[PDB]
Amino acid sequence: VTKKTIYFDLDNPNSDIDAHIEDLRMHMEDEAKTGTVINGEEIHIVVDRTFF
Amino acid sequence: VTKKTIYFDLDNPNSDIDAHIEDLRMHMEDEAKTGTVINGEEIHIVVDRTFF
Amino acid sequence: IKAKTYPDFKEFVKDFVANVKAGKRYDFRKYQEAVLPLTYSSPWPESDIPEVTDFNYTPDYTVPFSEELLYSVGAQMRTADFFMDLQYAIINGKDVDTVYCEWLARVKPFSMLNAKLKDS
Repeated sequence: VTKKTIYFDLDNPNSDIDAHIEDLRMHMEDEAKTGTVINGEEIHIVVDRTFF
Repeated sequence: VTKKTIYFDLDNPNSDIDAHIEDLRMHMEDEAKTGTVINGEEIHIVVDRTFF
Repeated sequence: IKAKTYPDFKEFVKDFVANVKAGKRYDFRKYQEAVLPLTYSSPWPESDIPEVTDFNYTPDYTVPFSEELLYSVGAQMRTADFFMDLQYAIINGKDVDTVYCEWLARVKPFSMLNAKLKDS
């Protein structure tokens, strides 16, 4: 499997953060492939100081 | 030890004060070296007239 | 236009028109809330306003209301629309004398901005 990296592009003022969060949820939903319902919002997002 | 000085750069409108306050918090939380958990919110900031 | 370079709106729009006269065009009607600081006395702009190279704006109404007014006195329009209509006037040959912002109170979605226009 290829690692999923999401570029938030927080430097520019016209980066749709909602789209990136939706990408994160959709990737956590589709790629699970466990055969059950997946709640993509039930995740830990651990970030460093610069990203925060 | 070495004294810590934090330059708020209040004259520059683009300086982000939240980062500086967070630096003030994390310096007291990291350099305490007391071996116990540390709350950096209690820091007793005393400020000169012009700085205020 | 770098972020928070101008300490107020009056000095912000002074070099916004000058940039437009130099051939620079701007478009921020889709991300309007991310570039306009609240209150006209705050440093302008809140975030850097990028340039555009495909500025093709044809409004549905006559942008120069009179020969010396961008809108009728008291007309309210979207703030991002004001800059586009102002840019339309400089492109067509109208010069800006004073931008009316003395007693205005709102910058976000709708604002009562006006400009006094001149020939050449």
